[PDB]
Amino acid sequence: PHMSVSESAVFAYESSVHSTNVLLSLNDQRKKDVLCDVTVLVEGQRFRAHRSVLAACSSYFHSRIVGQTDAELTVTLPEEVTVKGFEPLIQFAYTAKLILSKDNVDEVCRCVEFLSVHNIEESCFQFLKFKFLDSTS
Amino acid sequence: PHMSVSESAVFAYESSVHSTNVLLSLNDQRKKDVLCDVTVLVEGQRFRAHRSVLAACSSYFHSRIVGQTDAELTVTLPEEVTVKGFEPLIQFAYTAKLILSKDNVDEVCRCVEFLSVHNIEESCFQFLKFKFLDSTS
Repeated sequence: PHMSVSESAVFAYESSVHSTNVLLSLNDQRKKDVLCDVTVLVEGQRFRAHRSVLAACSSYFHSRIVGQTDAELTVTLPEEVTVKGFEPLIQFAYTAKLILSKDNVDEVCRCVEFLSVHNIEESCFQFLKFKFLDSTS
Repeated sequence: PHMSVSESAVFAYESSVHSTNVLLSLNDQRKKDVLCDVTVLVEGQRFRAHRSVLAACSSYFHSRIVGQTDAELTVTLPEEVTVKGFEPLIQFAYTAKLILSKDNVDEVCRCVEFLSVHNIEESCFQFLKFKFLDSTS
């Protein structure tokens, strides 16, 4: 026949992969420009995104976004923000992974500070402790 | 002085908590009705959400949402969907945790199937193998 359990019992199911799947679906939506709702303009280049996600990940975006009413909102970032710095940064927001090398560490980390991208302040602090010189005592 | 690293080296940072934080920020946005963009109507009750998230988590929502143009989109679910079933279900989508007991298991799991809420089909299959009777041989 079947199995049974105490009448008052409560079942629970916690997925360890769900939140990551959701984030990756949003990243896929972002790369395809489907179901997005905001455009971020950096040096003439357009980055599509979800204002909800951007507000959640950056205090700067949060204040620029919250009371906005435009279905087709555009947020223009000043010169302090560059395509070279912002690119890997929005990629982090949507993938949880932040990549850096000699040529972008400074700009990527200046943007992190300038936009206050939460889960990354520390990392940048650590990466900025190095100089890409090539150990040759 | 400082530390250095090979000129060609590449730094990477993977956050294990970021995707969960993002999901919880979206859930907070959903409970407060701030930065949401879609309303789901179930038996006269309104559930605010992010169409991006709903499309990502449910095939049914995905087809009802994608080509929509309404900034203020409303998706009405038929009688098969009930507040008792849907409630813990949208909560799962936004928290990764699905709770169930004797009184909602059937409706919550009928909705999961009806809406095709990805990361939950199996769980429901397992929970439906039980009867809440109270083991008293």
